[PDB]
Amino acid sequence: QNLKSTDRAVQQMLDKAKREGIQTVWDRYEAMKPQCGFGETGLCCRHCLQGPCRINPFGDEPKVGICGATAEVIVARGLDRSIAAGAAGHSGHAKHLAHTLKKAVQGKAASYMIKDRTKLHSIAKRLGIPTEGQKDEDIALEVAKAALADFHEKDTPVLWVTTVLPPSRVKVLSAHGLIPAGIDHEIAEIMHRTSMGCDADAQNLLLGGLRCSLADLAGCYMGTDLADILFGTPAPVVTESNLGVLKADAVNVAVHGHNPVLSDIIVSVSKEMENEARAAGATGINVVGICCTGNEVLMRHGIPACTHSVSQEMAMITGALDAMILDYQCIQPSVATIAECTGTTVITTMEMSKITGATHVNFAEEAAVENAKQILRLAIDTFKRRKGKPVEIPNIKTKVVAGFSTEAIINALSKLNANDPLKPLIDNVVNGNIRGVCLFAGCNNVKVPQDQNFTTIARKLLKQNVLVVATGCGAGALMRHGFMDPANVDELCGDGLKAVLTAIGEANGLGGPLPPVLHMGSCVDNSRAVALVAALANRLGVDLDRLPVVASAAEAMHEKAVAIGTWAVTIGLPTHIGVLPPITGSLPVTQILTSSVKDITGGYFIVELDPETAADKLLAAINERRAGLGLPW
Amino acid sequence: QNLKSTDRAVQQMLDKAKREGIQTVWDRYEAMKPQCGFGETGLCCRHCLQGPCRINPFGDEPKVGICGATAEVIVARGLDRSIAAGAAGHSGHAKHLAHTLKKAVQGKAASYMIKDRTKLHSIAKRLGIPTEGQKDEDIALEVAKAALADFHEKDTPVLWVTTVLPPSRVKVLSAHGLIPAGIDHEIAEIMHRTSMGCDADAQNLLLGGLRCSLADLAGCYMGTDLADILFGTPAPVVTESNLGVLKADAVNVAVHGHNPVLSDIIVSVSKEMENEARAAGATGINVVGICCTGNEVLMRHGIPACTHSVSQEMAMITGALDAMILDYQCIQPSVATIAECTGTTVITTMEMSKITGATHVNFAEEAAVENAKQILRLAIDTFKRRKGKPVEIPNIKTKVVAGFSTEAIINALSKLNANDPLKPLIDNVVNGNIRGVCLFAGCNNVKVPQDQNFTTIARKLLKQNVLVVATGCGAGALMRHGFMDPANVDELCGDGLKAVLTAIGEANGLGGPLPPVLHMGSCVDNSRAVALVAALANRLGVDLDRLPVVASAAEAMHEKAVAIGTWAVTIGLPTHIGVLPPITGSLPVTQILTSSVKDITGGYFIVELDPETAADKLLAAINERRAGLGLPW
Ligand code: SF4
Ligand code: SF4
Ligand code: FES
Ligand code: FES
Ligand SMILES: [Fe+3]
Ligand SMILES: [Fe+3]
Ligand SMILES: [Fe+3]
Ligand SMILES: [Fe+3]
Ligand SMILES: [Fe+3]
Ligand SMILES: [Fe+3]
Ligand SMILES: [Fe+3]
Ligand SMILES: [Fe+3]
Ligand SMILES: [Fe+3]
Ligand SMILES: [Fe+3]
Ligand SMILES: [Fe+3]
Ligand SMILES: [Fe+3]
Repeated sequence: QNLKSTDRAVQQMLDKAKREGIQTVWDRYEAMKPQCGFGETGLCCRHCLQGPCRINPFGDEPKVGICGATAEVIVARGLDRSIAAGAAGHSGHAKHLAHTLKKAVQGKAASYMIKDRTKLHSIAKRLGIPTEGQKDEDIALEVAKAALADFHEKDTPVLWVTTVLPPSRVKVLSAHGLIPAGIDHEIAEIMHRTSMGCDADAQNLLLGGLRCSLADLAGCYMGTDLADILFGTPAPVVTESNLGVLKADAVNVAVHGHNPVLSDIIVSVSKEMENEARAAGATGINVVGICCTGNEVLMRHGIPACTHSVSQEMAMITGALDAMILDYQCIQPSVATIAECTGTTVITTMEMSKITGATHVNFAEEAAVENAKQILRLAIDTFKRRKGKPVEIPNIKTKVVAGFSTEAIINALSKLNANDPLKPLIDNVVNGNIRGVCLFAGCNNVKVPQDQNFTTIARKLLKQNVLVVATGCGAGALMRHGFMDPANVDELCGDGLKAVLTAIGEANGLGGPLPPVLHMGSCVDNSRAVALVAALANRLGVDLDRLPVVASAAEAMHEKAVAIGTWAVTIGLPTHIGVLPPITGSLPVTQILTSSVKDITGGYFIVELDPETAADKLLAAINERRAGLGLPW
Repeated sequence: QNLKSTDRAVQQMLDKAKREGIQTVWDRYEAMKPQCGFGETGLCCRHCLQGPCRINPFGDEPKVGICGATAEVIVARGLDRSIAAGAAGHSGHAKHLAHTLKKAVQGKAASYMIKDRTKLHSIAKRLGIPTEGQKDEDIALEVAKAALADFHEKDTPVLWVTTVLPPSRVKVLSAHGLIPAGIDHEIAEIMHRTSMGCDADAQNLLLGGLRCSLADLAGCYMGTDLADILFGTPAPVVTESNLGVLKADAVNVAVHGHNPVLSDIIVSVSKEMENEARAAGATGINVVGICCTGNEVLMRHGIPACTHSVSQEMAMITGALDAMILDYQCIQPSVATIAECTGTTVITTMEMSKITGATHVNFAEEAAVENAKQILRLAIDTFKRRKGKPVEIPNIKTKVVAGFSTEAIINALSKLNANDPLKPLIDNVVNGNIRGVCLFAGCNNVKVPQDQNFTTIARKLLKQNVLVVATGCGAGALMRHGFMDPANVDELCGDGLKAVLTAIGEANGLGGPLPPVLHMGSCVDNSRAVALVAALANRLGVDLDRLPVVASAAEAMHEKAVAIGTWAVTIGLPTHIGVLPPITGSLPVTQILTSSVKDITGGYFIVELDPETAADKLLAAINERRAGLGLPW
């Protein structure tokens, strides 16, 4: 089972699923092998009904699609569509929050409000929205309107790109025509240009993809901005992670998906129904997190994270998961069938994301509190049904310090230098105590033993004094293996990094250091890392492609991860991906994405499936940036 | 070669390509066989990097995608993405025209203007835009603004849906949640909901697809509206079609693609450079059409159609095609490589549609006349280079009467009844002289001998007194086989249909009848057939799903055709498709699309690859509608 997951709780539940005959994601993967080599390399096209077309990676015919589409075109078109689909997910999440904020301040949804007035005003300032002499509800209405306007063409480009990157970066991107005109506009243009008989030049196609990836970044940054206004900007918080945060004697309710518009309300409402649960025989309602919706409520409320990504079914296998509350994205639809065997009540809540066999609750912000109590009652009902059943909850959990929004990191740093808070970080980059910064992002992937790349790479970078930040299921992997527990700093961190985390932790009234890895939040909160890096760039007066900052989508899976990886490259970062994206069937495309793009944006992909090699390549990229700045390394 | 194309000109050029060693679309098809059965049935998914996932149509594992996605989900998700891609193409075309109109009336592009003032005012009226006391430029500015606003969410739904269908149809669609909120909004929502771990209920997915197909219809109808304002509403015109419209002693220039924003200007400008060509040794500039951009200038200017769809490469094989001027959609990228062997200058003009090896001219409406003269000079240059080369132009062409916009059909009918022009048509439906109406739409497809389904089906329907209208490459097929020549009415048409076409033709000062098939224009001009059918519905006081009207995408290929077929079903029509869409891998999805959808929209797909059987099924559908109206049949 350690070939399937490096997480010991997951291994224990894999043994249980096996003896109970419950099929898992790993079983369905084994049943899918050998996978199709045309698809894996990108050399398959189904964009018209003359297809499917395939191209032999090597050998004889077929060498070209039926319409004349070359390997280069087919691979670039497929990649572009994955970027657009990712942009559609992150920006659909952000669009939903924009409508939620508008509803809140127009009086149409009392469960929602402006919780972070400071963030609201700073966003308005960044966008050029006048605040002086405005009431907060009118400022927020203007902010929501601007958010919705970035989805279509207008007299300005997408402001959630142009106002969040350094002007010098915006200038480089505009010179290449890469600034998106509108988020949904770019998504539609990708779908058009990649349809049959349209764009058929790999470089032209890929430039479109980079522009669409910046539409994805805009949606991520919008999502983070709006969720912080509505639900509060995260600050440092202490909690726990892994299956051992389930409790047999409580009603265990997982919030799973990406958009916390409802799961933030579920958190609040569950706290008040602690007595309706006590009357059903439970100690209380135990809300736990899965995937990014879990990250959102972990970052803001300290809700413990139960599990992530590829292992999400295992939470159910314990027998203790009374309800799983779903919004959208990264939910294995197998959960609706596994629930028949584990007793979990699986509940969908979003109109465009239903699963056959799952109960559906038509959530509306106008009715959020009522929907939440309806769902929590089903959970309580489900707890009642398992009175006297034995559960197998692995008694395995880690301590997690998290909540490191960019505002929180700057505040923590300000305790070492109140009026120039980035300077202590830059000072230690310069003197070598911090070699560089690496962002771990993305998903787990059944092809990679769960968490093996994240932890292998993180370990090598940390010993080399790299400051590691993480989001999404990269943060989930690292938290479940103890990388967010400050007690592990001595074991994990080089002496220079230890000294810096210790200095900052002690200065913030903490028993000791910051944790080994800084959890910056959900997948849309990759935007927070952009905020941090853009702020460092502006403090140093250089562009992002001169900073010793890298990114690693160490076990990527979702179209969203392809979009993120692509905008990481577009804003100027060396960007590792530890699973094969479907590009190797075209050497020209691969050479653009791993080399020539350097000359356009300064970033570039590092495709490397061996995690020790990937760490060495990420270190070399960091050290090359250091040398470009004239710094020792 | 008759196994490849039923067009004798195409056969002759296929012989030439063979002896010259030029690879064609049919050669690349033969090299692709046997095609992948997972893809053909829809049982393949590459929506995340755990894939590719396939599902065996029958047998043992794999039975389910790695994430748990069932055959039903995978097939519905793939279909939805094809609908969204089609919507992206038609609506990108319309969006471009909207920006063109706005530029024209804001003084920023003198080559463009309001040519059809009557159409402008009627559109404004339909949309609720006040005209009384407005100048035309301000009305048109408002119309263009409304067009652009339909691409995003706003306080109204998409008006180019809700103002173009009968209120009773709009009510049925709203009751099922099928009215699109915004064109690019729906495209993005499809891409989101079909991404990994989101929507996983076949019925929910397919309802999303029907809504997105109405976003496609809106883009088609917008495109037709705006092109008519800018370039004129078509009226009956006489011209010719097939390769014999090439002339060895002229500069032959093909306009190819879909959006005529530039090719309409090329038509005008070529007429004035007739003397610059004469000085290079040519008789003049001979502009000819390929595919839908060709249909646009055929409908408006009588430009002869050279060829269509699957056989587009054959125009080049003659050796006489000096230039091929490309915008986007349905262009085989092989043309850029075949040009090296035929001497044709292939020119791209749209920034998001380039082809490696083709010359690119950065067309801007602000510079249209200058771009056109630049391109026509390259063509003249190319004619000079083939002084004294022999060409092989098959001496094969047909006579084509076309230009049957809905306005033109109503006007033609008005000569039989001035104040109730639809009544003569309805009278003859009721008395059986017209059994029903069939719209032929869509592409050719290399899998089907070129034109065989269009002509086989058309022949049977016409002998049974069906009024046949056609668009796009369905119109192209029928024109090249003589179905738009009124001299063939006696051979092709039943006595009742003949009597009606004769009555109308004679009443419109014509030597004789209307042609056997009414050419209603390009692919976006499928919207014209909707206008006609909606007008008939409103005159009778019934909804479209009670009218004896059917549609046939007899040889479909492009994602656009899937979108059209789907909105034909959604607005209430029995809709034949003569190639297999990728749905047969899921019986539940197939049963929804061919049966249960009847109960939602009244329309339904008829999947039938044998054209004689398909004609029988279309006749049965027409006759069932007749019986529902209480009419003989
Ligand atoms: S778009 Fe071209 S390569 Fe793709 S399926 Fe169609 S014919 Fe094949
Ligand atoms: S979305 Fe599901 S079915 Fe599709 S490739 Fe990924 S794991 Fe396979
Ligand atoms: S041939 Fe397998 S992915 Fe298409
Ligand atoms: S397995 Fe062939 S289309 Fe994917
Ligand atoms: Fe995740
Ligand atoms: Fe996530
Ligand atoms: Fe993620
Ligand atoms: Fe992910
Ligand atoms: Fe994910
Ligand atoms: Fe993610
Ligand atoms: Fe066509
Ligand atoms: Fe067409
Ligand atoms: Fe067509
Ligand atoms: Fe077509
Ligand atoms: Fe076409
Ligand atoms: Fe078409």
